[PDB]
Amino acid sequence: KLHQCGLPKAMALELFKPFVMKRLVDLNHAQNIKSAKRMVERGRTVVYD
Amino acid sequence: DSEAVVPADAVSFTLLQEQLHSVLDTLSEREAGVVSMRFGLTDGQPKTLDEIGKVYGVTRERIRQIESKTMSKLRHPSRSQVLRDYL
Amino acid sequence: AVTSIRIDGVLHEFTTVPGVKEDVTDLILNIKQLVVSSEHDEPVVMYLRKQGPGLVTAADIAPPAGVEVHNPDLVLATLNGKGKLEMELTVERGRGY
Amino acid sequence: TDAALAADLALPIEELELTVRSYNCLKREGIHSVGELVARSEADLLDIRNFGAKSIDEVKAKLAGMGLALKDS
Amino acid sequence: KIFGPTRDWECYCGKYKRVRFKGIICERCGVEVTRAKVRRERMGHIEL
Amino acid sequence: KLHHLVDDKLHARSTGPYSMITQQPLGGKAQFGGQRFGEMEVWALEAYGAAYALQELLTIKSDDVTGRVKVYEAIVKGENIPEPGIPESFKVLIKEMQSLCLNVEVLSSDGMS
Amino acid sequence: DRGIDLAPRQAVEYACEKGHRFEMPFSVEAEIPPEWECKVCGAQ
Amino acid sequence: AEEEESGALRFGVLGPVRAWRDGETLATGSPQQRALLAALLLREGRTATAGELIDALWGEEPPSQALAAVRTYASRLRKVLDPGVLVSESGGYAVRGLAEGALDLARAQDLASAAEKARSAGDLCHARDLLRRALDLWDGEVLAGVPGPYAQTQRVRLGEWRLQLLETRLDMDLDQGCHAEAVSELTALTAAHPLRERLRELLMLALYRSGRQAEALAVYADTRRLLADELGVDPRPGLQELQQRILQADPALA
Amino acid sequence: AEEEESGALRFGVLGPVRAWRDGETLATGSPQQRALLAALLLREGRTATAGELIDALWGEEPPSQALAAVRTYASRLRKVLDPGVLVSESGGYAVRGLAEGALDLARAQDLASAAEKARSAGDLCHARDLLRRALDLWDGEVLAGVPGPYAQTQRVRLGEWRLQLLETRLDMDLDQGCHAEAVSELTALTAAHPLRERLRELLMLALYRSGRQAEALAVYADTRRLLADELGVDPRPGLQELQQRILQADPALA
Amino acid sequence: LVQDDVLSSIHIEEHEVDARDTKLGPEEITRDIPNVSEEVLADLDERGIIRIGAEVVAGDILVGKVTPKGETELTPEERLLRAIFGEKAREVRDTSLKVPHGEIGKVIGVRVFDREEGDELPPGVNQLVRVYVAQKRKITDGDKL
Ligand SMILES: [Zn+2]
Repeated sequence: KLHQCGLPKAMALELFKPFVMKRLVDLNHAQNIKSAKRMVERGRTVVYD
Repeated sequence: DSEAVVPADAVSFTLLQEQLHSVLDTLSEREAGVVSMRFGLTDGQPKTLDEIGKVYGVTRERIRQIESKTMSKLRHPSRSQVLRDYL
Repeated sequence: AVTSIRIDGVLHEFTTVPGVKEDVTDLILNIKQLVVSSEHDEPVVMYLRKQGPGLVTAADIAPPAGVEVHNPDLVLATLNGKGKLEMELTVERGRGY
Repeated sequence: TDAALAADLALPIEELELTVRSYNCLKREGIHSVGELVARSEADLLDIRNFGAKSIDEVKAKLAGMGLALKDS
Repeated sequence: KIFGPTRDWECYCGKYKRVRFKGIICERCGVEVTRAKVRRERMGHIEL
Repeated sequence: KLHHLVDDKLHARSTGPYSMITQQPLGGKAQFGGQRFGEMEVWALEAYGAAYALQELLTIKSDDVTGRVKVYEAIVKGENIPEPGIPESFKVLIKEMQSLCLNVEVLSSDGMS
Repeated sequence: DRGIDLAPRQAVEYACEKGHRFEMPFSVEAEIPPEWECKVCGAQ
Repeated sequence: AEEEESGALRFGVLGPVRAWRDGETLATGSPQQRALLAALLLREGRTATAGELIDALWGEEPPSQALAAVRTYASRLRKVLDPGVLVSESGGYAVRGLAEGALDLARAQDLASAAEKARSAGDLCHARDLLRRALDLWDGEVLAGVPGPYAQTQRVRLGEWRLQLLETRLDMDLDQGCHAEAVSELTALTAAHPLRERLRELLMLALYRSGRQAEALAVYADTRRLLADELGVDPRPGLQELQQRILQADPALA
Repeated sequence: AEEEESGALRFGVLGPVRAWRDGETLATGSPQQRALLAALLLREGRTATAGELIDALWGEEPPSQALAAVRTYASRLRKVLDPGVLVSESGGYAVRGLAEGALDLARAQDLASAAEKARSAGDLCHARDLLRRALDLWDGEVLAGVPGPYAQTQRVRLGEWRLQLLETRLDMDLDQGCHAEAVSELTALTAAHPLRERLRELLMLALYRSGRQAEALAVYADTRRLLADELGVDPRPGLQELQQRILQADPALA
Repeated sequence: LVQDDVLSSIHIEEHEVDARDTKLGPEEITRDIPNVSEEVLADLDERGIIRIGAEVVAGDILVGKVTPKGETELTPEERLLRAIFGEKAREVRDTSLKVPHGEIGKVIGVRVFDREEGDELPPGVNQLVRVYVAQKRKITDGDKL
């Protein structure tokens, strides 16, 4: 649409990294911030969801 | 530059500070108190077994045994995943 | 189709097998045109062993029971006097690419 | 009382506090919760090997202390 | 001594390594124990 | 097939290495550097009249030795973004003007600094 | 930095030959030096 | 008696803890210092610190003079034993200068290892003799009059080891055909220890091998009803396999 | 005794730290001197600075003029040891000139690596002998009677590493078929170690393959009760899984 | 043009690191990397080199280099944690050469230059390692033709 842009998975993951870490902690997919950072750097499918 | 503080490192340090107090409060009050009086934490200087045996008033063997028990309890894998990745 | 292979003495697809004029990537290209039929749902290991000079093709391969090659005239590689090729081609079943 | 029923269904068998015999007999079959044993009928636990009438009476008294009962009983 | 410590809360002679007794003047060398970023703000001068 | 491959052009950064002479991020793909927000970009944001986005792109997302860490903490902990401080490059400019024998002093409403 | 107590400080007064007087903060456990460099003119 | 070397100091911990010199016992004294001597002796020459000794001996709550009490017990042993045997190193107390075969536990372990080597080499009679000599070293109850929780743990460990040695000697005796004393020993231990199921399995093997069948099935039924009443599992696949081989009259076992 | 080379200097850190010159022991000295020797040794001859040595020995609160204390400790080491074995580099000390097998920690590392390699190769007797040699190295608790936070950290690390060594050793023992000794020594260890879950799982699998079941599930029930009392949580799912597969009488383990 | 391997190319990237002799000590190329799990260093050689033909992704360990030591100022919290878990006596630092972000390839070659051998090296360094990673890039979005 006119208000939409398509970002790649890696680029959007790198831009939104702290937001993804916070949401991973909130949705209890990671025990803490360090585990969320490790999951983000590894690049699993739950990180992309 | 290496002197620049990494935001991720500072966030991890603050989360460690918040998590260690919580896992100390998970233990009993007396065990958490003697651990916090034994290995730094609340007070910068770590008081030795002799230096805490006057304010609490037991033997060296009793305080050493309960310190070893607290170390073994904290070494159990149940209270490990909250602090293993903190290094 | 063939989904994975393993050449003896080769660790990755960027080396050259000692004694063939086509490198391993050209071998990947030649294997990728090999049309096969596999009755087994599980992957099947086919064996291709050639010693001495000659022209290794799809007719020289050993298809197990239930797996059949269909273009035996497809040339795979060439071998000089000191050439020796051993591949274990894994074949699987599916649709698309 | 719905939360009380959920709690009485949720706690493990270790809080049931009966002997090792019937506890082992029910844990062999795969029962690890009070609600799982409740959902089983009478013939379900009288088909258990090495489960005598004394075991049934002890279990019945145990759940009777907790205020709940068996299925079809 | 002039521009502040290059370390954090340390000083030149090696004494006063900890953080607790921050903001003191070392008697051996005169280095004030504070953060290293003080070197981004602290200047001196040359007499001609 | 040209050598403007997409695997080499793509680069992203949230927080990485920072420069030394001034505390802004450094540049480049291999060293995890940030994109440059030049003068014309700042003109475009003033033409929109978006003071807050411009301020956070100039003071929060670079050039602040304490704002960046506090903002990262606020994002990680979920709380609101703290107020921006003073960019470091302005302080470096003040220090370089002071060593050219210019008594450049900031003034508040009540007095000096 | 949250809960840290600074070592007790004493402000020791140094005066040079030129009349400049200044206070330097030292620790209580610290040994007070009789000699210092003047912040104003660099003299003894 | 053939190894009674002059001047050799020997120790006994497999029963009541004692010290012998030239065949004459030494005044061990108080049971508390006897427990300390046993704790030093049971580590097979490994050094023990004073604090771990206190924790092992007096449990969880020692009184206010634990260190001095341990020190004076060690001093009393120093007068009792040789000065060169009990030594102080790194704040702890250790037993050194121990000769080979003087300690009953070390001698029993060496004899058990030799018996295992002989069994691997096929020498059943030599292994039986060696481990019978090792089993003769047990002087009744392990650690008689020895207080402390570590004493209880060591009692359990050595009792289990002795029971397992009796178990393997029994199976070796069943394989050797000496079932006459084996039946009596197995009945006595099953009366003493109903809890062990491997021992009852060897008893069932002896019952089937010696030639009576119906009372062997009575023994199996007794084991089954005991298991059902106390614990309630089905019989284990090894026990069921032995029972069905016995019921089928397997000529390989006979 | 077969590796006793002439001129070889041997060091002992896995227990009480000691120095051995060609078979005769040397007076190591004060406990802080012993801890300094241990700190200089465990770095495998790497140069440790004097300030770091102070931090290792004493921690956070050192006395002001006590760098000369470390200086005189190093001088006393050079008195006891060779002039050239301890070298001064960049204001710190390093113990160099050490041949292979001189340090017991390096010997334990090599023995563990060889045992892992033989596990990868499937050799049971060779790795069993290697681990038997490895377990005959440390005597008692590691770093006995030495102070310092570095000493405490090394103590707890080497104790944990010894725990995993015992776990792997006795898992291999259950793989080869050593029931009795494994059951006895793991009963002793779990009496000593009440909350070690891996050793208790080893007890479960050992007793499941040894013919003993009642005390196994008794120990398991005690484990759950103590883990709920002291921690308030559930044990690891692997223990529950292996207990469940024990309950169904799976003949794969037997 | 993707399935028939028409528009695709092999891209080989070289990336190197050197173990030097700094003031504190000599940098070591070693397998025993601290503060890392065993599965991360699974594909390393005995001396700490990724094997030839080992598929590697972003963030993976290529060659294991550790710095000898750093000014140590442990916090009481980290000191207490260290007591629970235990740490390496050496206290070396993780500065091993990792894969850059967003890179996938197959290791096709490693070159090692040693000072102790006859190989000539720049002053200061003790050894040097170069690793080549080769990827067969197909044609994708954004590729300029
Ligand atoms: Zn100073």
